[PDB]
Amino acid sequence: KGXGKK
Amino acid sequence: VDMYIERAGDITWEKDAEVTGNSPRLDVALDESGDFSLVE
Amino acid sequence: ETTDGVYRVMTRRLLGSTQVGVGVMQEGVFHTMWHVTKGAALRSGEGRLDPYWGDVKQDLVSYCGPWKLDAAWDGLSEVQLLAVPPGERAKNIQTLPGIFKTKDGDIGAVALDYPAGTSGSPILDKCGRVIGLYGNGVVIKNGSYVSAITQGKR
Repeated sequence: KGXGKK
Repeated sequence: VDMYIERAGDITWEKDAEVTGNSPRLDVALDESGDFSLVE
Repeated sequence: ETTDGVYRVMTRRLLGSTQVGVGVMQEGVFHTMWHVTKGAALRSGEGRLDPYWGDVKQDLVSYCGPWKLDAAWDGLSEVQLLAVPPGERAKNIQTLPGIFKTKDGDIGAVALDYPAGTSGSPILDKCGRVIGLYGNGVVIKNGSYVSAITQGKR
């Protein structure tokens, strides 16, 4: 997710 | 102003599509900010 | 342009032209995830698309009209993510969704990992219907990404 959740 | 959209394709099922990814079953919570989190 | 289909969401504010996400045009309405546009107006050529509905908790927004996508995963069959990655051609990825189990019911989820700017890519059933959008998810003990199949109400 790029790092994240988005 | 700032953001713009550009067409990228038709929305269609592809016969010969690559198949992949698993199918996990996950307990999650969704908070008021719209963020999913894994539940203990 | 308003033709049905999948669209990149771009911005020229940062360096170069940058893809912040993706969305679906259907029945004259543009559908994407809230975290892609934060509810801002959008340019489509020399025209403008104004927000019409949105909800941070669902992480969804529609432009020019109400949310039009109402197909749902059948709980059994494989689906296809029509991934539109930054700078790359649209590609169909077929997969069997897993499931997010919540206090308020179960939602389909797809365990596929793409760049952040792929947010809003549509997930499709074998009839070509959009059953939800990709990009609101979680990261598991593996470190890998799983996205809900996020669908609105029509």
